[PDB]
This record gives sequence, structure tokens and C-alpha cells, in this order.
Amino acid sequence: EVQLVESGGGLVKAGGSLILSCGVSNFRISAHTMNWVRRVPGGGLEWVASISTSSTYRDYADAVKGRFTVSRDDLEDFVYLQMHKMRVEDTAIYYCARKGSDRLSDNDPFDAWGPGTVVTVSPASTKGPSVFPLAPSSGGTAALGCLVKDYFPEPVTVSWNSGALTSGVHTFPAVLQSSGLYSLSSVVTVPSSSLGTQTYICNVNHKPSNTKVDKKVEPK
Amino acid sequence: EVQLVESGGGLVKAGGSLILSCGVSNFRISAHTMNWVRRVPGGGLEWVASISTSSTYRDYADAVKGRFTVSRDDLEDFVYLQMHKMRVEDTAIYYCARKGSDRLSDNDPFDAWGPGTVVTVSPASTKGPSVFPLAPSGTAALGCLVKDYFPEPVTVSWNSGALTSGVHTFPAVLQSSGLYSLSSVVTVPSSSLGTQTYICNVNHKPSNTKVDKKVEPK
Amino acid sequence: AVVMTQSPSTLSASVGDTITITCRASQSIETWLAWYQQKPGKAPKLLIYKASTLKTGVPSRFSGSGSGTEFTLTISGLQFDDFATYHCQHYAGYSATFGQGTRVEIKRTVAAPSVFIFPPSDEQLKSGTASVVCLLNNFYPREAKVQWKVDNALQSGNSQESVTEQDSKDSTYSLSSTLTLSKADYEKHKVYACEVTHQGLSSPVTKSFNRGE
Amino acid sequence: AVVMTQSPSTLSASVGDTITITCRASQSIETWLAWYQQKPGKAPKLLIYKASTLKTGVPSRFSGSGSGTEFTLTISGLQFDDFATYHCQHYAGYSATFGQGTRVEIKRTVAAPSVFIFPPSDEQLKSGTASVVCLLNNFYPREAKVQWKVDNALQSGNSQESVTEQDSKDSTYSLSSTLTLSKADYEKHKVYACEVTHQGLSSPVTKSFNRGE
Repeated sequence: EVQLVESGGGLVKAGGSLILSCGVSNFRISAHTMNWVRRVPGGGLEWVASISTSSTYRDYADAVKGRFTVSRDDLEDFVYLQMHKMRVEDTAIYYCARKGSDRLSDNDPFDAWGPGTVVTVSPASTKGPSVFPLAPSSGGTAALGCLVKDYFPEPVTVSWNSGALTSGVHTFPAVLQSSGLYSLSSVVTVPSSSLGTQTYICNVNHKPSNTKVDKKVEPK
Repeated sequence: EVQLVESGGGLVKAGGSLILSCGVSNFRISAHTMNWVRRVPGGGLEWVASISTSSTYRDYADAVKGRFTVSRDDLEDFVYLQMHKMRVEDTAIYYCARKGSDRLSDNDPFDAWGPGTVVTVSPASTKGPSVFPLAPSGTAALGCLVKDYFPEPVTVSWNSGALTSGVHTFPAVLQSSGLYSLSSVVTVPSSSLGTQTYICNVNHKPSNTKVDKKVEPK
Repeated sequence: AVVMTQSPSTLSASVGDTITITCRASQSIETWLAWYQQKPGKAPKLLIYKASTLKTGVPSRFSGSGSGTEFTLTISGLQFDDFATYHCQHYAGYSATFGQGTRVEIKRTVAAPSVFIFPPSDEQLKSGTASVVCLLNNFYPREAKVQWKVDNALQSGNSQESVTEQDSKDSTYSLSSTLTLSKADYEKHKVYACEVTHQGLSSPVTKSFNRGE
Repeated sequence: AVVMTQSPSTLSASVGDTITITCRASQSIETWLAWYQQKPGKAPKLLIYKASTLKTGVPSRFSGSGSGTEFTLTISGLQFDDFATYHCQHYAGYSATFGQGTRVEIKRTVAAPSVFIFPPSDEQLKSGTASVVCLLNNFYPREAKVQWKVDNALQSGNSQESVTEQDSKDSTYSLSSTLTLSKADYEKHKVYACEVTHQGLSSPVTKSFNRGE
């Protein structure tokens, strides 16, 4: 029984990239023109892309020209679809369909389909950081800072007292959490004698979301 | 001048699949054997896969044979890496490298590399659901919200199955968080509240999770 | 560059009926037209190609006709396996275009939904998230609209919905909408409402609740 | 399936030194050996191929030697831009194998870290998440272990670390470890501690606080 199976669907942020694959069972793709088709939320089908035998011709839906690429691997019988600069209206179930019939001709219908893989583009391409104080609470030195959490994507810039405080500052490489959002910390060591007299404010700039936050870090 | 760029990196849950691609600028891949290499958190490089000219040879690191497939598309100058049955130790920065030299020989080093794309496999392959009451208040409606589980499916019965009339269990939705959520509801007599007890039984076989939840008025 | 217009968009009928689906092409496509069936969440199934040729295995109750710009799919003797969405398709050597699709459903009398709203449980609130749920129970036909209002401010992008398939016993549908907010937003506002518009109601029904009671 | 062993694993040196990284192969690989430079966050750069052939453009300060099973990469007159990680590689027609890498760092005197701990902010706790941050400030060398203990129970799988590049001024490193807990978990325990072990410390240092102060 001829079968096709898509792989790679998932959640993508607007603007992101995702690559789908399609594999087969009980026939070889070499003699078949291969196609990608999607079912949009409204329920209708939309032709997305076609790649002929030998990859001689590649054709695309007007809505996706320039953003998608279709490829074939006849030797291991796989088809690929690259999707870049994704838009919310790309959200759909993607099926990989074979052009074929009992006996092949120059123009056959789609006689075998995969079950479909779900591709979901969230509308938000960006999310602004949360900023939390790391309040001071050993010896002549005190450490304080800001925790910049749950933003996307990289990078963010951090300045202290609008740039006046540079000595002793460490802003760590961001790390990617299991949630898919980044977080990092920026800290500075200062004289213990300065708490209560000197004000310290971290200035966080997330240019990708055009977000700015000023956070006063005080004892306790 | 010669450039490569990988696309497709991301965060994936263990056992899942992820496809990476690699494009180039200012040369054609057709004459080059193309490779995938990854840098693991320890800092070392690990050779991952190689595909020769004409796709004649495909070779894989022992750690990934059977799970990864490499492909090449000479006509558009792309290379692909299919990764299936992914494991925590596949977490690394992935680079796409060409075998090349000023004059090509049968065995040249990796002279051009892409900047890399970060692939992260989170350790948990499943997550059990949290269940919350949808509290009621002639015809009353009550139910359970089965939230933040993965992967599908869950099954829901009411009072171990004795209550079937008026029950509707909705298709799950995929939240922006990458976890699924669904609700199951039942309509019951407005006078059954406080007298007849209602307990929804959630089963999440993929995570061997069972959850019983009493739904009472308030 | 060929626009395919399918008609009607929804076809309500009963078991045993003979029904006709029309497909129109913006320009002549000879007989290069195929018909597919698809059931919810399943892969499409090829039924007819070359305008009137049934593929092997397609029951004889299905037939196709037409040429040029006008094509017809006929189903003589609707069964229960036939309720599904049907898609027409112009196929060319190296591209194709599909119609919008026609959903074939079971005819019944209009029925207004029963509407219910459920606040977040305190347990959920304690963990940082607030899902408010609206249930539309046993209504017909499926087209209905739900709008969430928070303190009478219309919501968007923070709601999801799901619809059951047509019920086996009374041919009705049910729908669930989940509005999701952070603890902060939920606790900033007092009046939560959801408004349902549907052919069975004399006007939109709104129900609401006030936080805390 | 050739095993490649680099030596040493970390090489501490000063500007102007002449250093030698060794690569040993588990069986003869003739002269099929290449050397690569890699900078944090950047793509590897090919430095040497065929064991001793310098790639066009690579400064003459780099020189490679060796054969059979033992190979050396020599940098005569270490410069600043040369501080990076170096990987040796056996390359065959259709596969390759890399060593574990050798990190070249700026030599300086051992310096114990200053350790600071930071409870979660009230704002974050209220939002339902508790991040506790442990900071190791200006230490050398890079190897340090940080262990979290919550009411004396050792934690695993719920913390993340980030390390800075060698500091431009004092050649030290700094490190941040963040422990993430649910609000409920955080409130189920009181004493939070982070235990730091490092070559510059006579014994491990434990910094702790009581929830609520």
C-alpha cells in the first residue's frame, strides 16, 4: 500500500523558518512529480508547491513565491519544503501529495496523500523582556543586578545609570530556557558604603521589540 | 566571499524530529562533498554526516546512524539534515561545512563553514496534564479543563464511564506554549448539584498519568 | 491564474438524497478537473479525475460531468460515509488550483446553543494563569460567532476555539472557546463576558460574570 | 573509527609565549590531519591541512608538524587574537573525526571567586515563578562547581549556568547560575543555598538565605 508521511511540523514564531520533510513506503518517487498542499483553518485546500521529475521545474503558489523552496531526493525517496519569513496566514496542515495514476500520463491527479503535519505561526514575532531586581543583601563589596527574563529574540543591551557606571559590570551570555525564551543577568559590584546614598538603575534596551525598561534596584 | 548559512535550528522535545537546511553564496555545491558537524556543550566538535558529489555516498557518525538523513539539492545549492528520534545528547550548535581547497583533490579539509544554528533537545519527552474544575452555576453544565499536556492523546471518562449522556469531549488545541489543552463537559439536572457526585477521570497514557477530579458547586 | 469558484459553500442534506455540487472555472480548462473527498482530520481521497472518470474503488453512487468552465459532482443516494468536505481541483502539468471546498452536512432543524461561562479555578489562578471558558452546547448549523469582552473591551489574539464534529445522535454541534490571560491581567479587571451570535437566536446572547462572586 | 586525543585539554599561556598542542591518533592516519581555530560563538577557521601545509592567508606564526600517530601544532610568538579553541581533525574522503579540543587561555595567578546569592524579586514571585541567582565573580581558572541545595536537598536538573569570556582587564571569569522553581515549590521550602568549590578556595563556600529574610 503506497504511503507518504510528513515530518517537521510544529510551532513557529512569525518571521521564523521551518523545514518539512516527506517520506514514502512501497513505491519510489523518482518517476512522480511531487507536490505540497495545505489545508487552512477555513477548511479549503490551497496548492502550495510542485516539483517535477528530475527537479527540472519548480512551481509555487503566488502567495509563497520567494519564501518557500521545494527539493527532491530521488535516491532515498524524500521531498523537502523550506519555509522562510513565515506569515500568520501560512498556518495550516501540510500534506505531501503524489501526482500519479494507474498508468502515468503528462497530466495526472493527486492519487496518494500524506496524513498531514500541523504548522502553526504565532502572530507575535517578538516579546519584550521582563526585568527583575537582584537586590543587595561580604566585606567592602556588594553585588547587585537585574535579571532580564522571558524575551525573544536576541539580543538585549544593558546599561547602568544610563552608562555612567561601567567599571565592574558583567552582563552574561543569554541562555535559552526550555520555554523557548531567553534570559540573562547583568550584575555590578559596588562599595558596600554606597547602598542608601547612591541610586542604581538598570536600563534594558530590547531593540527587536523596541522595548525599554528602567529598573531601580534598592536594598531589601 | 564564499558563504554558507544554516536554517531551521530550534528547541525540540526528546524523540521529536527537526530538519535543518544549509544555503550558500558565491559558489556552487555541485562539485563539493558537503558535511554537517556539531559542537557539543563541552566545546568539542563532532563530525555528524557527509554526502559526496552526486549523492553517491552518505556517511553518518555512529551516534546518529538510523536517526538522521542527509540530502543534497545541487540545482538550488541546498543541503538538508533530517533528525529523527532525537536525544538529549544531540543538543549542540550545528555547522554546515564544505570540503574544498584552492585546487580540489580527492581529499581536502573543511575549508568553509556556516555560522551555525543552535539545536536544543529538552530532556522531558512528555508532560502530564493539570486538571481544573469548570464549576457549575433546569439544565446545568459542568466539566474539567485538561491543560498543559504533551503529546496527544488523553482520554476522559466521567464517573469511571457510568455517565455518558450529554458528555462532549472537545478536540485539543495547541497553545502558543507548545502544550495541548482540551475541555470535557457534561450537562446535568439543575437538582443533581450537591446530591449526585461528579468526578472526571483523565488518562494520559503517554505519561502513565491518571488524575481523578471531583467537580463540586461554587 | 485560473480562479476556481465552488458552489455552494455549505450543502445541508439528508441520507438518501441525490445532491449536486457545482464547480466553475474562470476560463476554459477542457476536462482537466478532479474531485476529492476529505473527512475532518484525515487525508484527502481522490474520487474523480478527468472530469468524469472515477478512480478504481470509488463507489458508483459518485459521478462527475461538465466541460469548459462548468463541472458537476453528483452523489446519487447520500450515505453516512459521504458526509465530508468535497474539493474540486484544476490540475496542470506542473501546478494546480483548488476550490474553496464544500462541506456536506446532515440536515436538521435550527437549534439555538445553550451557552455557559466558567471562570478560572483558584488553583489555576494560584499557578499564574487564568483560562475562562465559553461553551456552546447542541446548536445547529455550525456557523456561530463568539466575542470575548473584558470590562466591555473586545478581545483578540488571546482566544482559541474548538468545535466537535456533528453529533451522531441529534446532528448537533458543540463549541469550546478558551480565553487565556496572566494572573495580572485577570486580576486587573472585573467583568468578563462572552457574546454568541447564531442563526437560532433572535439576537446575540451575552453571558458574563464578575470576578470574585 | 579513529580516536583522536588532544593534549593538553586546557593550555594557560601569556602573550609572546611559544606553545605546542599535541594530537595523537589511535592508529596511523598517514598525514591526513587538519588544524582548526574556533572562537566562542563563531565558526571554525581552517588553519592547517596535510599535517603541515599552511592555508593561504594563515599567518606564518602557526606551524604544523607530525606524522603517523603523533602530530603537533606549534604557535611561535602567541598573539592576542590567537586565544581561542583549537581542534585537530582526521579527514578521509567521506568522513572525519575530531579531537576533544584544546582551549588556549591567558595565564594568570589563581583568584578565588566572590560569591553572592540573590532571592527572587517580589514581582516575579507574584507572577508565579521563582528565579534564585548565584554569582561567582572574578575567579581563575575557569573550572568551578556550583551545587544548589534547598533545605539540604541537593538539586538536579533545575538550574542553568552562563559563563563570561575571559575578562579584558583582569583575565578572570565570572559565572551565573539560575535556579528556577514554581512559586508553590519555592514557598514549600525556606533555606536556599549555593555551594561553590574552586581551586582558589581553601574549602567550599556556601552562601544561603532564609525565605522571607
